Amino acid sequence: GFIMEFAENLVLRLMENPEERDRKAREHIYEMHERCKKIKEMWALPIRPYGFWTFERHNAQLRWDPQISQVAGRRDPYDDLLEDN
Amino acid sequence: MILSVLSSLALVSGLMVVRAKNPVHSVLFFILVFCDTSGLLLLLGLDFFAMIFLVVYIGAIAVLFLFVVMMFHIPLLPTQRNTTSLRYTVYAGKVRSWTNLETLGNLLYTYYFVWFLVSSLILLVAMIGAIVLTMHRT
Repeated sequence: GFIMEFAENLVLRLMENPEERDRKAREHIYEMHERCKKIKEMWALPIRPYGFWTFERHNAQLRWDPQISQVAGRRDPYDDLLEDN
Repeated sequence: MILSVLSSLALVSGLMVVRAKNPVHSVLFFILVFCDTSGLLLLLGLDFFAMIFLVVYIGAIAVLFLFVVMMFHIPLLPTQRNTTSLRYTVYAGKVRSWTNLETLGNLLYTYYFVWFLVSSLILLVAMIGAIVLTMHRT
């Protein structure tokens, strides 16, 4: 053929779907705003959590001392006296 | 009254340590400071530390300093009318009563044994450092 009859549909192939572009734009806005709200919530967390000491890793002694309160140097004076019988 | 005079003499010796005229007398008063301090610890009831203070402070550190100096030249109110008779003694626990040494050694080498090895590493650092710096050997 001639030049323009091919350059026309060439440019038309080069250009994209606008419906896809609009859908992607509204989508991206939706999830970006949702993620923005999520990050805003995340930044509100205090440095020290409400539980803190309640956490099992932050006790480390309520389940260690009971198995140590029997060794010498930690016993209540009234433990060795009546342990004989 | 034994505590007051001892503390005062220790304070005077410590004051004269920093305003001394020559290093020899400074070290001499430095020794007396630890002597009084060990006496004070002895009054406190810790005989072991009171004598380690002689063994280490005025046994090795004071000797080291002297060697270097030789060359290179709410409270309760004092009313106690009815408190010396209100002492309740729990006889349980007096039987099999450990000293300041057995109690310390019970848990120094067994439970808190990492810090003991850290102190060993500190001693090794000191031993190595005293050699690397000062070996002229000419």
